[PDB]
Amino acid sequence: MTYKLILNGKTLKGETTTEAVDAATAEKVFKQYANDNGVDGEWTYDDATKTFTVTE
Repeated sequence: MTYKLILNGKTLKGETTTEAVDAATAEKVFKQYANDNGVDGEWTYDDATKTFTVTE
């Protein structure tokens, strides 16, 4: 499945997507993505749209 990540950080804002077997795996990939880009916020995941959002 293809997942999307909406990043609302203080410095970085945008949208990307990832391909993953399930949401638990996309969540790991995205968190690492966020982490590597200096983002540290609150997360939500909406299965109805397959979207993750991180917000600082």
